[PDB]
Amino acid sequence: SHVTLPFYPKSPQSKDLIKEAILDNDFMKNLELSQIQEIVDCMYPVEYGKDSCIIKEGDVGSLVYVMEDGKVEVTKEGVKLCTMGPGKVFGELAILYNCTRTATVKTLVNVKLWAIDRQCFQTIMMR
Amino acid sequence: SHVTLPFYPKSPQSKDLIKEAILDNDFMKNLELSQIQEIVDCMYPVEYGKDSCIIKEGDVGSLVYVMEDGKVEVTKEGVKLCTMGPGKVFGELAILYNCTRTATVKTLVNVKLWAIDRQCFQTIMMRT
Ligand SMILES: Nc1ncnc2c1ncn2[C@@H]1O[C@@H]2COP(=O)(O)O[C@H]2[C@H]1O
Repeated sequence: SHVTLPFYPKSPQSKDLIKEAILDNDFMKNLELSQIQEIVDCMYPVEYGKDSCIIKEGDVGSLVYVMEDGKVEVTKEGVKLCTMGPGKVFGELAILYNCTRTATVKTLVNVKLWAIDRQCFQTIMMR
Repeated sequence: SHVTLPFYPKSPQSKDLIKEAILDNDFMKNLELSQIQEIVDCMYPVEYGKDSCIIKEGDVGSLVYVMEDGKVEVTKEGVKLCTMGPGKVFGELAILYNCTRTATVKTLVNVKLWAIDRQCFQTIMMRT
C-alpha cells in the first residue's frame, strides 16, 4: 500500500557524523529524532576526485549531501563564497524550497560524501 | 509552545516595496507567500549616513537588508562588484550558508533600510 524507503548499511561512526551534521545545519534543526534516523539510514555513499564539480549553480536539485571526508569550495557567479569541511550538509536549499541550485560546489581534494535523493527526503517530511 | 516573532508596523508603501525586493531576490522568489508576509512583518527600520560601511567582508553574518532609499556600492578584496539601489535585497548569502559576509557594502548617499535578523529569518523558512 505504502512506499518503502531504501536501506543502506553504515558504520556506526558514519551514522554519527551524518546525524550531527544535520543538527549542525541551520535549516534542519527542527527535525524530529525519528525523522533524522530515517534520513541517516537513507543516504548512500558517493566519491568524487579533486577538481570535480558536484553541484552547478542553476541546474535543478535532487540530492542532499553530507561530507565525510574532503573539502569543497563554493562559488556563485565566479565569486568564492566559502570552503566547506567534513561534517557539513550542503545542497539542501533546492530540496527544501524547491528552487534551482543557488551556487556551485567544486572539490579541492578527493572527497567521500553521503547523499539522499529527492523522493526519499520528501516522504520523511510527511511525519 | 513555539517562539513568537516580533511585529513591526509599516506603511503600505513599505510593506509593498519589501514584497518587491524579496520577489526580486534570485533565491527568495521561491518562497511561499505566507513566508514572504511573515518576513515583511519582521523587518525593522535602519538609517545610515553616506560614506558608511554596513557589511564588512569576512565578518560574521546576522542581518539581511532590504533597501528603501539611497545608493550603495558592493565590493571585495578592493574590487567593485556593482552599484545598488532601492528594491534590492542584500546580505542573504552569509545567512544562506552559515558562513561569513562575502562582500563589503558602503553607502554613497544617505540611505534608509529594512532589516530582518537571522533568527527570525530562519524560523520563517521552516514551513509549512
Ligand atoms: N557579485 C555580487 N553582485 C551583487 N551583489 C552581491 C555580490 N556579491 C555579494 N553581493 C551582496 O552583498 C552581500 C554581502 O554580504 P553577504 O555575503 O551576506 O550577501 C551579499 C549579497 O547580498
